[PDB]
Amino acid sequence: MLSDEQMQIINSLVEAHHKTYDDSYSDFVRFRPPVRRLSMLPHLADLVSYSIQKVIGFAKMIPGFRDLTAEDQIALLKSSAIEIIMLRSNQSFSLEDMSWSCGGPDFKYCINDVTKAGHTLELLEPLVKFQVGLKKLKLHEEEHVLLMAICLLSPDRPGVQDHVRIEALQDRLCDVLQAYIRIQHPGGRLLYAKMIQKLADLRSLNEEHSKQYRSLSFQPEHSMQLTPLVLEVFGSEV
Amino acid sequence: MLSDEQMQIINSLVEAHHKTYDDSYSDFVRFRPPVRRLSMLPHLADLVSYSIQKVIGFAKMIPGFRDLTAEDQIALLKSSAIEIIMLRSNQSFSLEDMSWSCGGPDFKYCINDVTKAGHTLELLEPLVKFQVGLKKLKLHEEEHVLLMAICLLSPDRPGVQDHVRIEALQDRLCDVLQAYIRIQHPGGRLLYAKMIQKLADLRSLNEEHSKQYRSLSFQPEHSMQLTPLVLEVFGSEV
Amino acid sequence: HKILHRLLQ
Amino acid sequence: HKILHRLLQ
Ligand SMILES: C[C@H](CCC(=O)O)[C@H]1CC[C@H]2[C@@H]3CC[C@@H]4C[C@H](CC(C)(C)O)CC[C@]4(C)[C@H]3CC[C@]12C
Ligand SMILES: C[C@H](CCC(=O)O)[C@H]1CC[C@H]2[C@@H]3CC[C@@H]4C[C@H](CC(C)(C)O)CC[C@]4(C)[C@H]3CC[C@]12C
Repeated sequence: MLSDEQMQIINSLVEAHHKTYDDSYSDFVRFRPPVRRLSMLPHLADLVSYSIQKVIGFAKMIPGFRDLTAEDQIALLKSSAIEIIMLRSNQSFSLEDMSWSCGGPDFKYCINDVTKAGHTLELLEPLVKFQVGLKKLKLHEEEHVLLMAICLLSPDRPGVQDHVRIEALQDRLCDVLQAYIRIQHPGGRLLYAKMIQKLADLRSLNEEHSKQYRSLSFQPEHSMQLTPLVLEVFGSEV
Repeated sequence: MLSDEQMQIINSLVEAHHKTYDDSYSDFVRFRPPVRRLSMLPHLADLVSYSIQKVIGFAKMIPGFRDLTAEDQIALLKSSAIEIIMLRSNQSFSLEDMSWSCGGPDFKYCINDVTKAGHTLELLEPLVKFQVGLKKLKLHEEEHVLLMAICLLSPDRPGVQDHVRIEALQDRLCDVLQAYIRIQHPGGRLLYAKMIQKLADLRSLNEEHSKQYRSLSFQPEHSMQLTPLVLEVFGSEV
Repeated sequence: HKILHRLLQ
Repeated sequence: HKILHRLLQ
Protein backbone atom coordinates (compact mmCIF):
# COMPACT_ATOMS: atom_id res chain seq x y z
CA MET A 1 0.00 0.00 0.00
CA LEU A 2 0.82 3.74 -0.21
CA SER A 3 1.21 6.30 2.54
CA ASP A 4 -1.23 9.17 2.94
CA GLU A 5 1.75 11.52 2.59
CA GLN A 6 2.88 9.63 -0.53
CA MET A 7 -0.48 10.20 -2.18
CA GLN A 8 -0.69 13.90 -1.37
CA ILE A 9 2.46 14.14 -3.51
CA ILE A 10 0.64 12.41 -6.36
CA ASN A 11 -2.48 14.51 -5.90
CA SER A 12 -0.61 17.81 -5.84
CA LEU A 13 1.51 16.75 -8.84
CA VAL A 14 -1.52 15.74 -10.89
CA GLU A 15 -3.36 18.94 -9.92
CA ALA A 16 -0.22 20.88 -10.96
CA HIS A 17 -0.37 19.21 -14.43
CA HIS A 18 -3.99 19.90 -15.57
CA LYS A 19 -3.38 23.53 -14.54
CA THR A 20 -0.39 23.88 -16.84
CA TYR A 21 -1.44 21.66 -19.76
CA ASP A 22 -4.39 22.84 -21.82
CA ASP A 23 -5.83 19.88 -23.68
CA SER A 24 -7.69 22.27 -26.02
CA TYR A 25 -4.46 24.02 -27.14
CA SER A 26 -6.62 27.11 -27.54
CA ASP A 27 -3.65 29.48 -27.08
CA PHE A 28 -1.75 28.27 -30.16
CA VAL A 29 -3.80 30.64 -32.33
CA ARG A 30 -1.88 33.40 -30.53
CA PHE A 31 1.51 32.26 -31.86
CA ARG A 32 3.22 33.52 -34.97
CA PRO A 33 1.40 31.44 -37.60
CA PRO A 34 3.03 28.34 -39.09
CA VAL A 35 4.54 28.35 -42.57
CA ARG A 36 5.25 25.23 -44.63
CA ARG A 37 14.66 26.49 -44.33
CA LEU A 38 13.84 28.37 -41.13
CA SER A 39 10.21 28.74 -42.04
CA MET A 40 8.18 27.38 -39.13
CA LEU A 41 10.85 28.60 -36.61
CA PRO A 42 8.77 31.68 -35.67
CA HIS A 43 5.86 29.39 -34.76
CA LEU A 44 7.91 26.72 -33.00
CA ALA A 45 9.97 29.28 -31.04
CA ASP A 46 6.67 30.78 -29.88
CA LEU A 47 5.40 27.29 -29.05
CA VAL A 48 8.53 26.47 -27.02
CA SER A 49 8.39 29.84 -25.23
CA TYR A 50 4.80 29.12 -24.16
CA SER A 51 5.83 25.63 -23.04
CA ILE A 52 8.60 26.98 -20.79
CA GLN A 53 6.06 29.15 -19.00
CA LYS A 54 3.85 26.16 -18.29
CA VAL A 55 6.90 24.15 -17.09
CA ILE A 56 7.82 26.97 -14.65
CA GLY A 57 4.23 26.96 -13.40
CA PHE A 58 4.40 23.18 -12.96
CA ALA A 59 7.72 23.32 -11.10
CA LYS A 60 6.41 25.96 -8.64
CA MET A 61 3.69 23.47 -7.56
CA ILE A 62 6.01 20.47 -7.09
CA PRO A 63 5.99 19.94 -3.28
CA GLY A 64 9.25 21.45 -2.03
CA PHE A 65 10.56 23.03 -5.24
CA ARG A 66 9.31 26.44 -4.12
CA ASP A 67 11.37 26.07 -0.91
CA LEU A 68 14.68 26.00 -2.79
CA THR A 69 16.81 29.08 -3.29
CA ALA A 70 16.12 31.15 -6.40
CA GLU A 71 19.56 30.25 -7.78
CA ASP A 72 18.75 26.53 -7.61
CA GLN A 73 15.23 26.92 -9.02
CA ILE A 74 16.66 28.88 -11.96
CA ALA A 75 19.52 26.38 -12.34
CA LEU A 76 17.30 23.29 -12.46
CA LEU A 77 14.92 24.90 -14.94
CA LYS A 78 17.75 26.17 -17.13
CA SER A 79 19.09 22.63 -17.57
CA SER A 80 15.82 20.61 -17.57
CA ALA A 81 13.28 22.78 -19.44
CA ILE A 82 13.84 21.29 -22.89
CA GLU A 83 13.73 17.77 -21.41
CA ILE A 84 10.34 18.39 -19.75
CA ILE A 85 8.85 19.90 -22.91
CA MET A 86 9.81 16.79 -24.89
CA LEU A 87 8.38 14.83 -21.94
CA ARG A 88 4.99 16.55 -21.62
CA SER A 89 4.41 16.62 -25.39
CA ASN A 90 4.02 12.83 -25.32
CA GLN A 91 0.39 13.53 -24.38
CA SER A 92 -0.27 14.94 -27.90
CA PHE A 93 2.09 12.67 -29.84
CA SER A 94 0.08 10.20 -31.97
CA LEU A 95 1.49 6.77 -32.79
CA GLU A 96 -0.93 6.54 -35.72
CA ASP A 97 0.32 9.77 -37.34
CA MET A 98 3.87 9.90 -35.92
CA SER A 99 3.09 13.56 -35.38
CA TRP A 100 2.02 15.81 -32.54
CA SER A 101 -1.70 16.67 -32.90
CA CYS A 102 -2.80 19.81 -31.01
CA GLY A 103 -6.12 20.66 -32.64
CA GLY A 104 -5.12 21.50 -36.18
CA PRO A 105 -4.74 20.80 -38.95
CA ASP A 106 -2.67 24.02 -38.73
CA PHE A 107 -1.19 22.54 -35.51
CA LYS A 108 -0.28 19.07 -36.83
CA TYR A 109 3.53 18.77 -36.75
CA CYS A 110 5.02 16.21 -39.13
CA ILE A 111 8.74 15.68 -39.34
CA ASN A 112 8.74 17.96 -42.38
CA ASP A 113 7.35 20.74 -40.21
CA VAL A 114 9.86 20.34 -37.37
CA THR A 115 12.86 19.98 -39.71
CA LYS A 116 12.20 23.57 -40.78
CA ALA A 117 12.95 25.30 -37.44
CA GLY A 118 16.72 25.20 -37.92
CA HIS A 119 17.37 21.76 -36.40
CA THR A 120 18.81 18.78 -38.25
CA LEU A 121 17.48 15.22 -38.32
CA GLU A 122 20.38 14.40 -35.99
CA LEU A 123 18.01 15.74 -33.28
CA LEU A 124 14.63 14.93 -34.78
CA GLU A 125 15.37 11.22 -35.30
CA PRO A 126 16.18 10.36 -31.63
CA LEU A 127 13.35 12.61 -30.45
CA VAL A 128 10.71 10.84 -32.56
CA LYS A 129 12.05 7.42 -31.55
CA PHE A 130 11.92 8.67 -27.97
CA GLN A 131 8.27 9.60 -28.49
CA VAL A 132 7.20 6.14 -29.62
CA GLY A 133 9.22 4.43 -26.89
CA LEU A 134 7.47 6.52 -24.26
CA LYS A 135 4.03 6.16 -25.86
CA LYS A 136 4.46 2.36 -26.04
CA LEU A 137 5.11 2.24 -22.27
CA LYS A 138 1.44 3.28 -21.83
CA LEU A 139 2.14 5.22 -18.65
CA HIS A 140 -0.71 6.12 -16.36
CA GLU A 141 -1.14 9.85 -15.80
CA GLU A 142 0.16 9.52 -12.22
CA GLU A 143 3.35 7.95 -13.61
CA HIS A 144 3.74 10.47 -16.45
CA VAL A 145 3.53 13.34 -13.97
CA LEU A 146 5.97 11.79 -11.47
CA LEU A 147 8.57 11.33 -14.19
CA MET A 148 8.29 15.06 -14.92
CA ALA A 149 8.94 16.02 -11.27
CA ILE A 150 11.71 13.41 -11.08
CA CYS A 151 13.36 14.74 -14.24
CA LEU A 152 13.15 18.34 -12.98
CA LEU A 153 14.45 17.41 -9.48
CA SER A 154 17.79 15.86 -10.66
CA PRO A 155 20.87 17.25 -8.80
CA ASP A 156 23.53 16.12 -11.31
CA ARG A 157 22.86 19.36 -13.15
CA PRO A 158 25.22 22.31 -13.70
CA GLY A 159 24.74 25.11 -11.20
CA VAL A 160 23.16 23.31 -8.24
CA GLN A 161 24.45 24.26 -4.78
CA ASP A 162 22.09 22.31 -2.54
CA HIS A 163 22.74 18.78 -3.74
CA VAL A 164 21.45 17.36 -0.47
CA ARG A 165 18.03 19.01 -0.42
CA ILE A 166 16.89 18.26 -3.96
CA GLU A 167 18.30 14.72 -4.00
CA ALA A 168 16.22 14.18 -0.86
CA LEU A 169 13.21 15.46 -2.79
CA GLN A 170 13.93 13.39 -5.89
CA ASP A 171 14.44 10.14 -3.96
CA ARG A 172 11.08 10.76 -2.26
CA LEU A 173 9.48 10.90 -5.74
CA CYS A 174 11.12 7.66 -6.97
CA ASP A 175 9.89 5.83 -3.90
CA VAL A 176 6.42 7.15 -4.64
CA LEU A 177 6.88 6.06 -8.25
CA GLN A 178 8.08 2.55 -7.34
CA ALA A 179 5.21 2.06 -4.88
CA TYR A 180 2.66 3.29 -7.45
CA ILE A 181 3.75 0.70 -10.03
CA ARG A 182 3.77 -2.06 -7.36
CA ILE A 183 0.22 -1.37 -6.18
CA GLN A 184 -1.58 0.30 -9.11
CA HIS A 185 0.04 -0.81 -12.41
CA PRO A 186 -0.66 -4.43 -13.48
CA GLY A 187 2.42 -5.95 -15.11
CA GLY A 188 4.77 -3.04 -14.40
CA ARG A 189 7.52 -5.27 -13.03
CA LEU A 190 9.95 -3.86 -15.61
CA LEU A 191 8.43 -0.38 -15.87
CA TYR A 192 10.43 1.70 -13.35
CA ALA A 193 13.61 0.54 -15.10
CA LYS A 194 12.40 1.59 -18.59
CA MET A 195 11.25 4.96 -17.28
CA ILE A 196 14.64 5.61 -15.69
CA GLN A 197 16.19 4.74 -19.03
CA LYS A 198 13.97 7.38 -20.61
CA LEU A 199 15.61 9.91 -18.28
CA ALA A 200 19.02 8.97 -19.70
CA ASP A 201 17.57 9.12 -23.20
CA LEU A 202 16.38 12.63 -22.39
CA ARG A 203 19.93 13.72 -21.57
CA SER A 204 21.22 12.67 -24.98
CA LEU A 205 18.41 14.82 -26.48
CA ASN A 206 19.21 17.83 -24.31
CA GLU A 207 22.94 17.66 -25.12
CA GLU A 208 22.16 17.58 -28.86
CA HIS A 209 19.58 20.39 -28.72
CA SER A 210 22.02 22.47 -26.64
CA LYS A 211 24.62 21.79 -29.34
CA GLN A 212 22.38 22.82 -32.24
CA TYR A 213 20.95 25.84 -30.40
CA ARG A 214 24.49 27.24 -30.13
CA SER A 215 24.67 27.27 -33.94
CA LEU A 216 21.31 29.02 -34.15
CA SER A 217 22.22 31.71 -31.60
CA PHE A 218 25.58 32.57 -33.23
CA GLN A 219 23.59 33.59 -36.30
CA PRO A 220 21.75 36.82 -35.41
CA GLU A 221 19.53 36.51 -38.48
CA HIS A 222 18.00 33.46 -36.75
CA SER A 223 18.55 34.41 -33.10
CA MET A 224 16.32 37.48 -33.53
CA GLN A 225 13.43 35.15 -34.39
CA LEU A 226 13.35 33.65 -30.88
CA THR A 227 11.58 35.11 -27.93
CA PRO A 228 13.22 36.87 -24.95
CA LEU A 229 12.32 34.02 -22.57
CA VAL A 230 13.88 31.38 -24.85
CA LEU A 231 17.03 33.50 -24.97
CA GLU A 232 17.17 33.59 -21.14
CA VAL A 233 16.46 29.92 -20.47
CA PHE A 234 18.61 28.42 -23.23
CA GLY A 235 21.16 31.19 -22.75
CA SER A 236 24.54 30.52 -21.13
CA GLU A 237 24.26 33.12 -18.29
CA VAL A 238 24.97 32.32 -14.57
CA MET B 1 16.84 74.44 -61.14
CA LEU B 2 18.40 71.36 -59.48
CA SER B 3 21.84 69.84 -59.90
CA ASP B 4 22.33 66.43 -61.48
CA GLU B 5 24.06 65.38 -58.26
CA GLN B 6 21.15 66.78 -56.23
CA MET B 7 18.69 64.61 -58.13
CA GLN B 8 20.70 61.41 -57.85
CA ILE B 9 20.19 61.90 -54.10
CA ILE B 10 16.43 62.09 -54.64
CA ASN B 11 16.43 59.14 -57.01
CA SER B 12 18.45 56.90 -54.70
CA LEU B 13 16.33 57.96 -51.70
CA VAL B 14 13.06 57.24 -53.49
CA GLU B 15 14.39 53.90 -54.77
CA ALA B 16 15.45 53.11 -51.17
CA HIS B 17 11.83 53.75 -49.99
CA HIS B 18 9.75 51.50 -52.33
CA LYS B 19 12.23 48.71 -51.48
CA THR B 20 11.57 49.00 -47.75
CA TYR B 21 7.87 49.92 -47.74
CA ASP B 22 5.45 47.27 -48.95
CA ASP B 23 2.20 48.94 -49.95
CA SER B 24 0.43 45.55 -49.82
CA TYR B 25 1.39 44.95 -46.15
CA SER B 26 1.40 41.27 -47.06
CA ASP B 27 3.82 40.38 -44.23
CA PHE B 28 1.48 41.47 -41.42
CA VAL B 29 -0.23 38.07 -41.54
CA ARG B 30 3.07 36.74 -40.16
CA PHE B 31 2.81 38.74 -36.91
CA ARG B 32 1.32 37.55 -33.67
CA PRO B 33 -2.38 38.11 -34.41
CA PRO B 34 -4.18 41.16 -33.03
CA VAL B 35 -6.53 40.92 -30.06
CA ARG B 36 -9.19 43.50 -29.19
CA ARG B 37 -4.86 46.02 -21.11
CA LEU B 38 -1.77 44.76 -22.91
CA SER B 39 -3.78 42.84 -25.45
CA MET B 40 -2.61 43.96 -28.89
CA LEU B 41 0.99 44.47 -27.58
CA PRO B 42 2.16 41.14 -29.08
CA HIS B 43 0.94 42.29 -32.51
CA LEU B 44 2.20 45.87 -32.25
CA ALA B 45 5.61 44.81 -30.88
CA ASP B 46 5.90 42.49 -33.88
CA LEU B 47 4.78 45.32 -36.16
CA VAL B 48 7.38 47.71 -34.69
CA SER B 49 10.11 45.05 -34.90
CA TYR B 50 9.36 44.59 -38.61
CA SER B 51 9.38 48.36 -39.10
CA ILE B 52 12.85 48.73 -37.55
CA GLN B 53 14.21 46.23 -40.05
CA LYS B 54 12.82 48.23 -42.95
CA VAL B 55 14.24 51.46 -41.44
CA ILE B 56 17.72 49.85 -41.19
CA GLY B 57 17.40 48.80 -44.83
CA PHE B 58 16.40 52.35 -45.77
CA ALA B 59 19.29 53.91 -43.85
CA LYS B 60 21.86 51.62 -45.54
CA MET B 61 20.79 53.07 -48.93
CA ILE B 62 20.93 56.75 -47.89
CA PRO B 63 23.93 58.09 -49.89
CA GLY B 64 26.81 58.27 -47.40
CA PHE B 65 25.20 56.60 -44.37
CA ARG B 66 26.96 53.33 -45.18
CA ASP B 67 30.31 55.19 -45.09
CA LEU B 68 29.97 56.07 -41.40
CA THR B 69 31.53 54.00 -38.65
CA ALA B 70 29.43 51.17 -37.24
CA GLU B 71 29.24 52.96 -33.88
CA ASP B 72 27.66 56.02 -35.50
CA GLN B 73 25.28 54.01 -37.69
CA ILE B 74 24.09 52.12 -34.61
CA ALA B 75 23.92 55.36 -32.59
CA LEU B 76 21.79 57.26 -35.12
CA LEU B 77 19.40 54.34 -35.55
CA LYS B 78 19.12 53.76 -31.80
CA SER B 79 17.92 57.34 -31.27
CA SER B 80 15.91 57.91 -34.50
CA ALA B 81 14.18 54.58 -35.23
CA ILE B 82 10.92 55.32 -33.43
CA GLU B 83 10.79 58.78 -35.06
CA ILE B 84 11.13 57.32 -38.57
CA ILE B 85 8.48 54.67 -37.94
CA MET B 86 5.99 57.37 -36.89
CA LEU B 87 7.19 59.26 -39.98
CA ARG B 88 6.81 56.51 -42.60
CA SER B 89 3.44 55.35 -41.24
CA ASN B 90 1.92 58.61 -42.48
CA GLN B 91 1.58 56.83 -45.83
CA SER B 92 -1.10 54.50 -44.36
CA PHE B 93 -2.70 56.98 -41.95
CA SER B 94 -6.20 57.94 -43.17
CA LEU B 95 -7.65 61.36 -42.38
CA GLU B 96 -11.13 59.97 -43.05
CA ASP B 97 -10.79 57.17 -40.47
CA MET B 98 -8.19 58.73 -38.12
CA SER B 99 -6.64 55.28 -38.20
CA TRP B 100 -3.81 53.52 -39.97
CA SER B 101 -5.20 51.25 -42.72
CA CYS B 102 -2.84 48.46 -43.84
CA GLY B 103 -5.16 46.06 -45.65
CA GLY B 104 -7.45 44.87 -42.89
CA PRO B 105 -9.90 44.99 -41.39
CA ASP B 106 -7.69 42.95 -39.01
CA PHE B 107 -4.98 45.59 -39.66
CA LYS B 108 -7.06 48.73 -39.06
CA TYR B 109 -5.65 50.46 -35.96
CA CYS B 110 -8.06 52.77 -34.14
CA ILE B 111 -7.02 54.60 -31.02
CA ASN B 112 -8.72 51.86 -29.02
CA ASP B 113 -6.36 49.35 -30.61
CA VAL B 114 -3.16 51.32 -29.96
CA THR B 115 -4.12 52.24 -26.38
CA LYS B 116 -3.91 48.52 -25.59
CA ALA B 117 -0.16 48.03 -26.17
CA GLY B 118 0.84 49.44 -22.79
CA HIS B 119 1.07 53.11 -23.78
CA THR B 120 -1.07 55.91 -22.35
CA LEU B 121 -3.00 58.58 -24.26
CA GLU B 122 -0.23 60.95 -23.14
CA LEU B 123 1.65 59.47 -26.15
CA LEU B 124 -1.21 58.57 -28.45
CA GLU B 125 -2.77 62.05 -28.43
CA PRO B 126 0.30 63.98 -29.73
CA LEU B 127 1.07 61.16 -32.17
CA VAL B 128 -2.38 61.26 -33.78
CA LYS B 129 -2.33 65.07 -33.93
CA PHE B 130 1.12 64.72 -35.50
CA GLN B 131 -0.36 62.38 -38.10
CA VAL B 132 -3.03 64.82 -39.25
CA GLY B 133 -0.61 67.75 -39.27
CA LEU B 134 1.73 65.82 -41.54
CA LYS B 135 -1.08 64.47 -43.75
CA LYS B 136 -2.50 67.99 -44.18
CA LEU B 137 0.88 69.22 -45.49
CA LYS B 138 0.24 66.99 -48.56
CA LEU B 139 3.92 66.26 -49.07
CA HIS B 140 5.10 64.91 -52.37
CA GLU B 141 6.83 61.53 -52.14
CA GLU B 142 10.22 63.15 -52.86
CA GLU B 143 9.68 65.44 -49.86
CA HIS B 144 8.38 62.67 -47.57
CA VAL B 145 11.48 60.60 -48.29
CA LEU B 146 13.94 63.49 -47.81
CA LEU B 147 12.46 64.26 -44.40
CA MET B 148 13.15 60.64 -43.41
CA ALA B 149 16.84 60.87 -44.42
CA ILE B 150 17.07 64.30 -42.79
CA CYS B 151 15.54 63.01 -39.56
CA LEU B 152 17.89 60.00 -39.51
CA LEU B 153 20.98 62.13 -40.33
CA SER B 154 20.68 64.51 -37.30
CA PRO B 155 23.94 64.87 -35.29
CA ASP B 156 22.42 66.31 -32.09
CA ARG B 157 21.84 62.73 -31.01
CA PRO B 158 23.40 60.86 -28.07
CA GLY B 159 26.38 58.74 -29.04
CA VAL B 160 27.59 60.44 -32.23
CA GLN B 161 31.36 60.88 -32.60
CA ASP B 162 31.61 62.25 -36.14
CA HIS B 163 29.51 65.38 -35.82
CA VAL B 164 31.23 66.91 -38.82
CA ARG B 165 30.59 64.15 -41.34
CA ILE B 166 26.89 63.58 -40.76
CA GLU B 167 26.05 67.27 -40.38
CA ALA B 168 27.70 67.70 -43.78
CA LEU B 169 25.41 64.95 -45.08
CA GLN B 170 22.28 66.36 -43.44
CA ASP B 171 22.87 69.92 -44.70
CA ARG B 172 23.25 68.48 -48.22
CA LEU B 173 19.77 66.95 -47.84
CA CYS B 174 18.13 70.18 -46.61
CA ASP B 175 19.55 72.07 -49.56
CA VAL B 176 18.11 69.40 -51.82
CA LEU B 177 14.82 69.71 -49.93
CA GLN B 178 14.71 73.52 -50.18
CA ALA B 179 15.50 73.44 -53.90
CA TYR B 180 12.83 70.78 -54.51
CA ILE B 181 10.09 72.92 -52.94
CA ARG B 182 11.30 76.02 -54.87
CA ILE B 183 11.20 74.32 -58.27
CA GLN B 184 8.68 71.46 -57.97
CA HIS B 185 6.10 72.32 -55.26
CA PRO B 186 3.56 75.04 -56.17
CA GLY B 187 2.78 77.19 -53.14
CA GLY B 188 5.38 75.64 -50.83
CA ARG B 189 6.74 79.00 -49.69
CA LEU B 190 6.03 78.06 -46.06
CA LEU B 191 6.55 74.31 -46.41
CA TYR B 192 10.23 73.79 -45.47
CA ALA B 193 9.52 75.63 -42.21
CA LYS B 194 6.52 73.42 -41.29
CA MET B 195 8.46 70.27 -42.11
CA ILE B 196 11.35 71.34 -39.88
CA GLN B 197 8.79 71.93 -37.15
CA LYS B 198 7.61 68.36 -37.64
CA LEU B 199 11.16 67.26 -36.81
CA ALA B 200 10.92 69.06 -33.47
CA ASP B 201 7.47 67.57 -32.95
CA LEU B 202 9.03 64.16 -33.54
CA ARG B 203 11.49 64.72 -30.69
CA SER B 204 8.71 65.36 -28.18
CA LEU B 205 7.18 62.03 -29.32
CA ASN B 206 10.46 60.13 -29.01
CA GLU B 207 11.14 61.51 -25.52
CA GLU B 208 7.66 60.42 -24.37
CA HIS B 209 7.86 56.96 -25.96
CA SER B 210 11.33 56.50 -24.44
CA LYS B 211 9.79 57.48 -21.10
CA GLN B 212 6.89 55.02 -21.33
CA TYR B 213 9.04 52.21 -22.73
CA ARG B 214 11.15 52.36 -19.55
CA SER B 215 8.02 51.52 -17.54
CA LEU B 216 7.22 48.63 -19.87
CA SER B 217 10.74 47.15 -19.72
CA PHE B 218 10.98 47.28 -15.89
CA GLN B 219 8.02 44.90 -15.84
CA PRO B 220 9.29 41.52 -17.08
CA GLU B 221 5.73 40.24 -17.53
CA HIS B 222 5.45 42.79 -20.37
CA SER B 223 9.10 42.99 -21.46
CA MET B 224 9.04 39.30 -22.42
CA GLN B 225 6.33 40.09 -24.97
CA LEU B 226 8.69 42.21 -27.09
CA THR B 227 11.06 40.92 -29.69
CA PRO B 228 14.86 40.65 -29.35
CA LEU B 229 15.44 43.42 -31.92
CA VAL B 230 13.11 45.84 -30.11
CA LEU B 231 15.02 45.11 -26.90
CA GLU B 232 18.33 45.97 -28.63
CA VAL B 233 17.24 49.15 -30.40
CA PHE B 234 15.16 50.66 -27.59
CA GLY B 235 17.59 49.26 -25.03
CA SER B 236 20.00 51.52 -23.13
CA GLU B 237 23.27 49.75 -24.14
CA VAL B 238 26.37 51.59 -25.53
CA HIS C 1 17.74 36.43 -15.34
CA LYS C 2 14.99 39.13 -15.10
CA ILE C 3 12.06 37.11 -16.51
CA LEU C 4 12.89 33.92 -14.62
CA HIS C 5 13.02 35.71 -11.25
CA ARG C 6 9.77 37.46 -12.10
CA LEU C 7 8.11 34.23 -13.20
CA LEU C 8 9.14 32.46 -9.98
CA GLN C 9 7.63 35.42 -7.99
CA HIS D 1 24.52 44.99 -30.31
CA LYS D 2 24.70 41.58 -32.12
CA ILE D 3 21.62 41.95 -34.37
CA LEU D 4 22.32 45.56 -35.33
CA HIS D 5 25.88 44.78 -36.44
CA ARG D 6 24.59 41.79 -38.35
CA LEU D 7 21.80 43.80 -39.97
CA LEU D 8 24.24 46.52 -41.08
CA GLN D 9 26.47 43.75 -42.63
C1 LIG E 1 5.23 20.24 -30.93
C2 LIG E 1 5.87 19.72 -29.65
C3 LIG E 1 5.01 20.11 -28.44
C4 LIG E 1 3.57 19.59 -28.47
C5 LIG E 1 2.97 19.69 -27.06
O1 LIG E 1 3.53 20.42 -26.19
O2 LIG E 1 1.92 19.04 -26.74
C6 LIG E 1 7.29 20.31 -29.39
C7 LIG E 1 7.81 19.61 -28.11
C8 LIG E 1 9.36 19.28 -28.36
C9 LIG E 1 9.59 20.31 -29.49
C10 LIG E 1 10.93 20.21 -30.21
C11 LIG E 1 11.99 20.45 -29.17
C12 LIG E 1 13.35 20.61 -29.78
C13 LIG E 1 13.44 21.77 -30.74
C14 LIG E 1 13.25 23.10 -29.99
C15 LIG E 1 13.35 24.25 -30.98
C16 LIG E 1 13.32 25.56 -30.21
C17 LIG E 1 14.60 26.39 -30.47
C18 LIG E 1 14.61 27.59 -29.52
C19 LIG E 1 14.59 26.88 -31.92
O3 LIG E 1 15.80 25.66 -30.25
C20 LIG E 1 12.18 24.15 -31.95
C21 LIG E 1 12.27 22.83 -32.70
C22 LIG E 1 12.37 21.62 -31.83
C23 LIG E 1 12.83 20.46 -32.70
C24 LIG E 1 10.95 21.41 -31.14
C25 LIG E 1 9.86 21.28 -32.11
C26 LIG E 1 8.50 21.34 -31.44
C27 LIG E 1 8.38 20.18 -30.40
C28 LIG E 1 8.40 18.84 -31.13
C1 LIG F 1 0.45 51.14 -37.01
C2 LIG F 1 1.58 52.15 -37.22
C3 LIG F 1 2.43 51.75 -38.44
C4 LIG F 1 1.65 51.66 -39.76
C5 LIG F 1 2.64 51.67 -40.93
O1 LIG F 1 3.87 51.43 -40.71
O2 LIG F 1 2.27 51.92 -42.12
C6 LIG F 1 2.57 52.21 -36.02
C7 LIG F 1 3.58 53.33 -36.36
C8 LIG F 1 3.83 54.16 -35.00
C9 LIG F 1 3.36 53.06 -34.03
C10 LIG F 1 3.23 53.49 -32.57
C11 LIG F 1 4.60 53.92 -32.12
C12 LIG F 1 4.67 54.16 -30.65
C13 LIG F 1 4.33 52.92 -29.83
C14 LIG F 1 5.40 51.84 -30.06
C15 LIG F 1 5.04 50.61 -29.22
C16 LIG F 1 6.17 49.60 -29.32
C17 LIG F 1 6.76 49.29 -27.92
C18 LIG F 1 8.02 48.44 -28.09
C19 LIG F 1 5.71 48.51 -27.11
O3 LIG F 1 7.13 50.45 -27.18
C20 LIG F 1 3.74 50.04 -29.75
C21 LIG F 1 2.64 51.08 -29.62
C22 LIG F 1 2.95 52.40 -30.24
C23 LIG F 1 1.95 53.41 -29.70
C24 LIG F 1 2.92 52.21 -31.82
C25 LIG F 1 1.63 51.69 -32.30
C26 LIG F 1 1.69 51.27 -33.76
C27 LIG F 1 2.08 52.51 -34.63
C28 LIG F 1 0.97 53.55 -34.57
